Amino acid sequence: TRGTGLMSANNIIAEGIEKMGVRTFSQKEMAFNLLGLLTPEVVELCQKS
Amino acid sequence: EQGIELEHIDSKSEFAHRIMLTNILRMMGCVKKQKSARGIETRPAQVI
Amino acid sequence: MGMDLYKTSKAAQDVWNRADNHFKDTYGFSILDIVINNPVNLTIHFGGEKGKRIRENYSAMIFETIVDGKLKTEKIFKEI
Repeated sequence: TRGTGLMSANNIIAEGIEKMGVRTFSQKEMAFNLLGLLTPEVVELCQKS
Repeated sequence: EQGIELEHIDSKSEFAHRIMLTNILRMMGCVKKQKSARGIETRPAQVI
Repeated sequence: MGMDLYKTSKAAQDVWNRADNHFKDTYGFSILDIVINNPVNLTIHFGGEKGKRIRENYSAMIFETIVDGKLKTEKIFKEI
């Protein structure tokens, strides 16, 4: 991800990596993920294993 | 913590290890103790 | 009510327990935390396996009703 104070130093090669057939998320994009990880579907998937 | 290689490992890291690990544990080992008592065992806590 | 006694007669705690313990395991509520402190609202969690067992225990029941002679298979809990 990009803009956070963990990789922002590395922010300037993202464009370079995507060429290898990869995606780099905005934090708002990586936001969509773990929120979609609360979904009432999963929530069982963990309440089982 | 950046630029820290091995021989440069000291407190500031020994402090972090404890931020993430040895306190999240003690964190999670500190809600159950608040559930086990009240008997909550159908509304558990999903962890991320 | 009685909880003064539930501390005293083994024969009575042997009852209140056997009852609550069964509820908790079937519907998810002990009265020994009801009688002592009458709350205004009680929320039920349907957690993992036990939670499902119990939410169906709640939905496995029916308000049959004499209409048209129909033993009207009618839901007890509908928000469930």
